[PDB]
Amino acid sequence: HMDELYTEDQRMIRDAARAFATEMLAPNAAQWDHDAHLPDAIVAQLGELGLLGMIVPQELGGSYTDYVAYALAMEEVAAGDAACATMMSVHNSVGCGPILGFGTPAQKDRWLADMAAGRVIGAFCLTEPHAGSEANNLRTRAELRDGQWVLNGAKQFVTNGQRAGVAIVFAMTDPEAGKRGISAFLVPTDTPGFIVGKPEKKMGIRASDTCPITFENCAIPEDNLLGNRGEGLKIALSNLEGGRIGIAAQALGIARAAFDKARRYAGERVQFGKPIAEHQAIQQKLADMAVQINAARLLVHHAAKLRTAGLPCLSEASQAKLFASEMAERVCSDAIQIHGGYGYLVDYEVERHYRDARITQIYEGTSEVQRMVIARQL
Amino acid sequence: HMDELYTEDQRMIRDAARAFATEMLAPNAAQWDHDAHLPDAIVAQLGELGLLGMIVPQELGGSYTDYVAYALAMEEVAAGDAACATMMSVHNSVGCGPILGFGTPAQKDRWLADMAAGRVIGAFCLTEPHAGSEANNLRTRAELRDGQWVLNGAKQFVTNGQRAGVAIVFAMTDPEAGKRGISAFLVPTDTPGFIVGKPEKKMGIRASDTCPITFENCAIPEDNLLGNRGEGLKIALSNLEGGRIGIAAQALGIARAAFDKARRYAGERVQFGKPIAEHQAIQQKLADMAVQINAARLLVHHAAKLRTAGLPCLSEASQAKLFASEMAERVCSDAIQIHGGYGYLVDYEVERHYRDARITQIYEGTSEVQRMVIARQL
Ligand SMILES: Cc1cc2c(cc1C)N(C[C@H](O)[C@H](O)[C@H](O)COP(=O)(O)OP(=O)(O)OC[C@H]1O[C@@H](n3cnc4c(N)ncnc43)[C@H](O)[C@@H]1O)c1[nH]c(=O)[nH]c(=O)c1N2
Ligand SMILES: Cc1cc2c(cc1C)N(C[C@H](O)[C@H](O)[C@H](O)COP(=O)(O)OP(=O)(O)OC[C@H]1O[C@@H](n3cnc4c(N)ncnc43)[C@H](O)[C@@H]1O)c1[nH]c(=O)[nH]c(=O)c1N2
Repeated sequence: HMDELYTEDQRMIRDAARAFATEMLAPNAAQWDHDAHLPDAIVAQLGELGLLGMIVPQELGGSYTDYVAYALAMEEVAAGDAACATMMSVHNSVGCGPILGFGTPAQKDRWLADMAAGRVIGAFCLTEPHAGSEANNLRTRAELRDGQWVLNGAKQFVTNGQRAGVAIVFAMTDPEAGKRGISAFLVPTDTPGFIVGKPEKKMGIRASDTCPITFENCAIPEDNLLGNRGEGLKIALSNLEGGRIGIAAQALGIARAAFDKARRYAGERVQFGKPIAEHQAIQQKLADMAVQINAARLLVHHAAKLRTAGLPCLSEASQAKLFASEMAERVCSDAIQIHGGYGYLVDYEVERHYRDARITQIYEGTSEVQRMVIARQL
Repeated sequence: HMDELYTEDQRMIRDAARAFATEMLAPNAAQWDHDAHLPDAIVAQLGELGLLGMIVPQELGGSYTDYVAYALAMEEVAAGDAACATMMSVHNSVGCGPILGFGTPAQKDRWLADMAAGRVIGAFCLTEPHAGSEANNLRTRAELRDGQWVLNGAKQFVTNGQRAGVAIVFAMTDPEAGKRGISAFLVPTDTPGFIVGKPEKKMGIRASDTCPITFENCAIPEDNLLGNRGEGLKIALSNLEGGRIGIAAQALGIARAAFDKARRYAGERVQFGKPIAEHQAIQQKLADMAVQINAARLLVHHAAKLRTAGLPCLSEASQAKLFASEMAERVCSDAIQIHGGYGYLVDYEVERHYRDARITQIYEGTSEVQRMVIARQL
């Protein structure tokens, strides 16, 4: 559709991601939604295929080419299964990213290759029960006691919380310094004191494990400090562009899957003597869905090209995320409507798309936060 | 809020419906959604309280006062549990209605009192796998053989399909007459040949049993013809005003429940140093939710007053249904957004409201059909 605008590598990566999604994700997404569980074997396949190392340079064991290819791979994965896309976005951007940005050679050597291959899935632990959008108002603490960082507190909504091998954890080390008193820590998820609760019950992306985690004298070595002491907030904000490009692409992929079901259904479902695709009201909906999907893709790819070249792109990534997420609810709602009563049945799957899409306006910065960011830079 | 505009009876009925919903529906709605099942004991309580006879005159065993009181009772029930509201709307309008409109004295004597008290729940069987919005294109047949109407065919999406004691069933009796060749039948649901399939798996109103029903030489007495032969289509269209007023009120009630959770959450959840109700963006959302809810209520009550006086009100009821259903998705989406990440969790219940609300744009005539009807009468 847009292909002559893509390099051969980008096309190749897009094609491999789609073949994997068509074969391994789309037929099983309904089952995983019902089970609220993603098989470990599927995660391992995303790993083997290089989809969990797309932000890490090849020389360090990853599969980075450019951010356009990542955005393309993410759209295809999301179109197959939204929960896999969540897993993938978080693991790439806020699992690998911070270690790549701020890890020492020893830390990178221990972690990057394994994470990039998906042998070790990463989690990012910043949000707390009382603190989401105001991400700097933290109450989990870390104090250096007996040559160890000892963490105490509680994190909320940890994506990959059960399956993660390592957690990037943000805790207050120097209370009197406020926003400049937070630090980042690498915490093996088998460390005594690292207590993972039951996955939350959610409306959608039900197979993406999302867990509360409690830290009860969670003791790690002194060298598991990530970055400099007090640098925690910078580090927590250092991968917003990749994070938003990824979720924007996830929104795009979910919307697209629902649109593809609706176009198909419309060309086959006859009502009042014609396929319903021929009724003006359906035509109109389909046209609007295509427009919004294409506009979202272009926004995402724009932000991705900027990021590839190391250019400023926070606003552009936040626009993509905002637009893609809000349109995906609309596209998915119309997809349901085009199916009539069948749209509301679990068997027709557009209802799952609608449920999964809705989370994209909330995480990776709420729509309200995206607006603040875009406006503040005008 | 609006109370001085209501009669004392209307207020009394509203108050009793709300007390019942607060006590018996709202605490259990989450459980019934999870079980995809409405207890028989709750249905029987809706019966005892008079909520299942609100369209039938008191002298015939019902509780009819006026349609405003029905609209008020429906909003309160829906605010407690959407699945109960579906059950109630369908039972009142297209269960009792057609027997009241078109039944003989013998048929009314056998059925009305029992249905009005909820001892016998009614189902309405018109839609077929190939025929929804084009409701006159029917293929289930009924042929008078050996002093019996013998029905053969298939109906789709029968609300109350498992729990119904009697079904109003629409079948082709005289093929050569087209739209004027359809007839209506009263079919005890224990009649051999009346084969109820498993409830459908749905995104929401999961506790409202919605079943495919197959008719395999389903044989009933000749006198179970409802109305005159060929009158079936008229009868199927004879309660559209009540049906739409009811679902409009259901949409209204669901939206209102979600709005009430969001206002409450907003006054208690602090973020960036203030209750979030004080942030302009939340204020704006809350204001818009109230406006849409109030406008929907006024549309519903307008249609209800007209119907009470026996005045033409198809357009007005279809406006109410269209507006209330489309706004309810928006109000429920904002309700989720106001809760942030908690909005997506099953425990906070606004996600169930959002799932339940979505069906109101589809059944009781899709939004597209509502628009046709309103436009054709300008
Ligand atoms: C499934 C899932 C997965 C994840 C996460 C959530 C969920 C649901 N998140 C947490 C997520 O980032 C978080 O939910 C959002 O930041 C929103 O914060 P709260 O949930 O605290 O709502 P919060 O209380 O921040 O917001 C409530 C509402 O108020 C609004 N609001 C708040 N402040 C405002 C202001 N100043 N002006 C206007 N409006 C304002 C918001 O827009 C929102 O609509 C996370 N976190 C993490 O650390 N690691 C992870 O892996 C994940 N993953
Ligand atoms: C939970 C539940 C419960 C019930 C029901 C459904 C569900 C999901 N209904 C069936 C319901 O009334 C039905 O789904 C709608 O009439 C829509 O019809 P279809 O599902 O066949 O879609 P249909 O094929 O009619 O429509 C598909 C889409 O095309 C659009 N469309 C169709 N014709 C068009 C035209 N000419 N111009 C523009 N757009 C057009 C529609 O707006 C819709 O968006 C029912 N029925 C019943 O008999 N008894 C019952 O108890 C219930 N209850």
